[PDB]
Amino acid sequence: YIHVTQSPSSLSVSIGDRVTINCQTSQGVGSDLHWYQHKPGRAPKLLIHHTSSVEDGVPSRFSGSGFHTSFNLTISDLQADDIATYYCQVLQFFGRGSRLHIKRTVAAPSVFIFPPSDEQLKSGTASVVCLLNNFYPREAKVQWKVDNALQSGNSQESVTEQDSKDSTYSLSSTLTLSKADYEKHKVYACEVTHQGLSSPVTKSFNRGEC
Amino acid sequence: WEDADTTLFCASDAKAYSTEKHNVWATHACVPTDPDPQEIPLENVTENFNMWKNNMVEQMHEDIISLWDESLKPCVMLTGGSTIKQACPKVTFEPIPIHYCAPAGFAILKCRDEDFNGTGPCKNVSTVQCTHGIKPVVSTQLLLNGSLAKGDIVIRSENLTNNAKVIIVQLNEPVQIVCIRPDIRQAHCNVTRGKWVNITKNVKEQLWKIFNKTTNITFNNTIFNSPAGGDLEITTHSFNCGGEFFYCNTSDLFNETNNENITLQCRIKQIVRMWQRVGQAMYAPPIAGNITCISNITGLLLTRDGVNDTHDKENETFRPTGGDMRDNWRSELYKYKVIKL
Amino acid sequence: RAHLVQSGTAMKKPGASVRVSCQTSGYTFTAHILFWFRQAPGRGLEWVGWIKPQYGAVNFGGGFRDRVTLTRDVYREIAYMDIRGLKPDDTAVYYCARDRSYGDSSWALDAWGQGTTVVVSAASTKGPSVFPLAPSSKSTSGGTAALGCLVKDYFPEPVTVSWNSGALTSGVHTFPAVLQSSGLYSLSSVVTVPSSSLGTQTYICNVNHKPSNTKVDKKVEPKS
Ligand SMILES: *[C@@H]1O[C@H](CO)[C@@H](O)[C@H](O)[C@H]1NC(C)=O
Ligand SMILES: *[C@@H]1O[C@H](CO)[C@@H](O)[C@H](O)[C@H]1NC(C)=O
Ligand SMILES: *[C@@H]1O[C@H](CO)[C@@H](O)[C@H](O)[C@H]1NC(C)=O
Ligand SMILES: *[C@@H]1O[C@H](CO)[C@@H](O)[C@H](O)[C@H]1NC(C)=O
Ligand SMILES: *[C@@H]1O[C@H](CO)[C@@H](O)[C@H](O)[C@H]1NC(C)=O
Ligand SMILES: *[C@@H]1O[C@H](CO)[C@@H](O)[C@H](O)[C@H]1NC(C)=O
Ligand SMILES: *[C@@H]1O[C@H](CO)[C@@H](O)[C@H](O)[C@H]1NC(C)=O
Ligand SMILES: *[C@@H]1O[C@H](CO)[C@@H](O)[C@H](O)[C@H]1NC(C)=O
Ligand SMILES: *[C@@H]1O[C@H](CO)[C@@H](O)[C@H](O)[C@H]1NC(C)=O
Ligand SMILES: *[C@@H]1O[C@H](CO)[C@@H](O)[C@H](O)[C@H]1NC(C)=O
Ligand SMILES: *[C@@H]1O[C@H](CO)[C@@H](O)[C@H](O)[C@H]1NC(C)=O
Ligand SMILES: *[C@@H]1O[C@H](CO)[C@@H](O)[C@H](O)[C@H]1NC(C)=O
Repeated sequence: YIHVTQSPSSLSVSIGDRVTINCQTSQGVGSDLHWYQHKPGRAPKLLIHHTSSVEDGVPSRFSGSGFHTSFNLTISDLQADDIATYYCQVLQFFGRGSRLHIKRTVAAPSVFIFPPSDEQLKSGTASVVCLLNNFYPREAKVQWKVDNALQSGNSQESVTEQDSKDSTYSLSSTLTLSKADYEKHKVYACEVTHQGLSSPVTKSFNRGEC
Repeated sequence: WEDADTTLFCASDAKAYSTEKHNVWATHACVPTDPDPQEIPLENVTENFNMWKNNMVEQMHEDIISLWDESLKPCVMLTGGSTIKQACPKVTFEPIPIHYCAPAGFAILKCRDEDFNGTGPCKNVSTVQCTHGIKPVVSTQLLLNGSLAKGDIVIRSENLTNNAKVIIVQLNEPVQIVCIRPDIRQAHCNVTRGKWVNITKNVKEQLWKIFNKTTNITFNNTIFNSPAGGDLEITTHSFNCGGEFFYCNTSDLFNETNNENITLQCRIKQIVRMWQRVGQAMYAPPIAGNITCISNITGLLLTRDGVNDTHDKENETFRPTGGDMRDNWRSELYKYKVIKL
Repeated sequence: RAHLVQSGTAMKKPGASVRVSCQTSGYTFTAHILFWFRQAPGRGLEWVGWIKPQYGAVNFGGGFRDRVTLTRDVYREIAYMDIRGLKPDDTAVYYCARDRSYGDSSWALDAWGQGTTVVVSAASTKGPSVFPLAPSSKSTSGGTAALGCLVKDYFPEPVTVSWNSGALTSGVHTFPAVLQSSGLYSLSSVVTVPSSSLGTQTYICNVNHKPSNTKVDKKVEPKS
C-alpha cells in the first residue's frame, strides 16, 4: 500500500499568480507520477503524465516536478479556467486532492433567520433556517440555541460553491424539530462566528410573535 | 559500440524436404545456422539490459504472425467488418529452434550472469552474432518447450508493484506435461503430482523471497488460484498440437487443497480467438487418431491480485494469465540486445 | 479522438444489481487497458478494477473481487461493469478510463467516460414539499430583504429551482441538497431583494422534480 498526501488541502489563489502544490508518497516512486485536473460535473482531465511530461492539449502554464517521494505541480500564470481540484496519482492510488479558490478581502456574513411556516407545522415537523449570505473566507461556525439550550446533532449545513461574481460563499443551516417540541419553547436563536466578525452575531426570534 | 535497433535476419536448422510448416517458413525466410557459433567474452566490463523495451521481441512477434498467417489458414476468418474465407487443410505443425542474428555492422550482446532478473547491470557479458535456438511456442498460462534457469527459479517483472505488470516465471526444474486425445474433441493432459507440488513449493517460496527483498509488499504465505475471468484462451492452458487447438482446464493445477498424476480435462475447439490480430478464426473439424504432445513446462505467466487498501494479510493470490504473445518471446529474448558498431 | 461514453444514472435498492456500460470509439479498443474508478461523495477516487480487452483478463482491488464483474465486447468496442449485492456504501460516481500507452500499463488515464451516478438507497421515489421562507423583518437587514423556498422531503436528486420563471437571477442562491436521516433530500433556494420591492413585486420560486413529475410554483410573501 502506498499513501498519497497532498498539501495544502485548500489554497487561496489570485489571477496570474504562480501556484505550487505538493504531493507526497510513503515510499520511493521515481517517475510514474501523474497529475489530474477535476472540475465539478465533468470527468477528471489528465494534465501531466510521468512526473513532468505534459499531456497534449494542456496549456503551457502547467508544469510538473519532483523525484522519489516529493512531487510538485506548478502553474506559471493562473487564469479563470484553472480553478478546480488537482489530484496526483501513482498506480491505483489517487491523492485526496488540493482545492483551489479565488482569494478576496474578508467580508462578514449577513445573518438571517427564518421561522417555520404554518404549512410545514400543519404537516408535523418544523424547520428553522438560518442563512449566512456573502461571507469570506469559507470557514464559519453556526450555533443553534433554543431557550439558551445548545443544539447539536439535529441541524444540517449546506454551503454553496464559491461565487463567480464577488468570490463569496453562502451557507444555510436548517434545524429540524417536531411540532410538539417546537411549540414547547419560545426563543430560537442562531449564533454565527466568523473571521469577519469581531463578536458573534445572534439572530433570534420568538415563536408566534415576531 | 552504441545501443541500436536494426533489421535482424533469421537462421534455423530447417530442412528443405520437410513438409512441416515451421521448416517451410524458415527455409524461405532464414539461412543455415552457424556451424561454429563464436561467443567472444567481454571481461572487465559491465552493461545494462532491458527485456521489457526490447525491439527484438517485436521482430520475433511479427515473424511468428506471418508464420501463423501462411501456415494455419482458417476456413473462415472474421476481422473487422470483413469475412475472409479460404482453404483450411490439415497440416503438421511443430515448432523448431530459431536463431535471430544481427546484420552487417551490428552485433548482439549476451549476458551470462546467473540469477538475472531482466534489468540491471551484468558482470558476465559476451558478444554473439546470433541468439540461441528458441522454439516459438505459442501457449497460455504455461510456457512450454522453453529454456530453464541454471540456478533457482527466477521471477521477472518490469514493475513488481504494478498489479497490471504480468509476472514471467522461469522454472529451474522442467515439469513434463503429457497431453493426448485418444467425442473427438475431448482430450486430457497428465502431469505428475509429485513434481508439480515440488515445483509449486519452490515457486511460492521464491515469490515470497523476491517480494520481501525488492518490494514493500509483505505477505506470509503464497497462494495460487484459477483466473478470475476472461476468454477461454486465457482461463485455460491454450496451445497448439498437431494443427489442433487445445483448451485445458488448469483448476487442478492451481488448486490450493492438495496419488500418482494430475489429470486436466481439455477440449479441442474449431472456432478460436486469434492472438495475432483482433478477430475469430474458424478451423476445420479435428483429424482422427491418437494426437499426442509431450512438452516441458518451463515457465509460468502470472498476474498478482490487486492489494486491499490499508491491508496486507498473510496471503497473496497469484493467477495464471496469458494472451500477449510478446511475453512468450521476451521470456527467451531477455538476455540479448542489439548493438551497433 | 479517443472517446468513452457511459450509461445514465442508476436507481437501485440495497441488495440489487447494477450494470454500467462503457462504449469506446476513435481508437484501437483492444490495445488500451480500461480502468474502473469510483468516487464516493466527499471521498477520493478509489480503484475497483481494470480489464485488458484483448482476452478479457481482469483484476480488482481489495473487496471488489467478491461482487464485481468486468466484461467487454470486442466487436462493438464496449466494456461493462456489473455490481451485485449493492450496499448503501456503494453510492458513488463510477468512471471508466483508458490508459494512454499503446499495449502497456502506465496508469496514466487520458480518456475518461463522462461518469455514471449510482445511488443505492432503500427510499422510494417521492415528490418534494415546498415551504416558503418569508422575509418578515428579521431578513430586511435595513434595506435589502431576503426570501426563499425550502424544498424538503424528496427523492432522488436532482431538483431544479428558478425564480419568476427564470426572470429573477440576480442574488439567487440555491444550496447543494442535503440527505436527511430519513433518506430523503432537502435543499433551500433564497434570493435577496430590496425591502421596498416587497409590497410591489410578486416573488415565486419554481421547483421541478423530474423523477416524480412534480412541478410546483410557490409564491413567497411576508407572513401576516
Ligand atoms: C520501502 O518503503 C520505504 C519507505 O516506506 C522506503 O524507504 C524503501 O526504499 C522501500 N523499499 C523498496 C524496496 O521499495
Ligand atoms: C515499481 O513501481 C513503484 C511505483 O513507481 C515503485 O515504488 C517501485 O520501487 C517499483 N519497483 C521496482 C522494483 O523498482
Ligand atoms: C515543492 O514546493 C514546496 C513549497 O514550494 C517545497 O517546500 C518543496 O521542496 C518542493 N518540492 C521539491 C521536490 O523541491
Ligand atoms: C562467466 O564468466 C566467467 C569468467 O569470466 C566464466 O568462468 C563463466 O563460465 C561465465 N558464465 C557463463 C554462464 O558462461
Ligand atoms: C532487477 O535487478 C536490478 C539489479 O539489482 C534491480 O535494480 C531491479 O530493481 C530489479 N527489478 C525488480 C523488478 O526487482
Ligand atoms: C524436456 O526436458 C528434458 C530434460 O529433463 C529433455 O531431455 C527433453 O528433451 C525436453 N523436451 C523438450 C520437448 O524440450
Ligand atoms: C500417469 O500418466 C501417464 C501418461 O503417459 C500414464 O501412462 C500413467 O498410467 C499415469 N499413471 C497412472 C494412471 O497411475
Ligand atoms: C492419465 O491419467 C489418468 C489418471 O492417472 C489415467 O486414467 C489415464 O489413463 C492417463 N492417460 C492415458 C492416456 O493413459
Ligand atoms: C474447470 O473445472 C472445474 C472443476 O474441476 C470447474 O468448476 C470449472 O468451471 C472448469 N473451468 C473450465 C474453464 O473448464
Ligand atoms: C479445489 O478442489 C476442491 C476439492 O478438491 C474443490 O471443492 C474446489 O472447488 C476446487 N477449486 C476450484 C475448482 O477452483
Ligand atoms: C515441444 O516439443 C516436442 C518435441 O520437440 C513437440 O512434440 C511438442 O509438440 C512441443 N510442444 C509444443 C507446445 O509445441
Ligand atoms: C505473519 O505471521 C506472524 C506470526 O506468524 C505475524 O506476527 C504477522 O503479523 C503475520 N503477517 C501478516 C502480514 O499478517
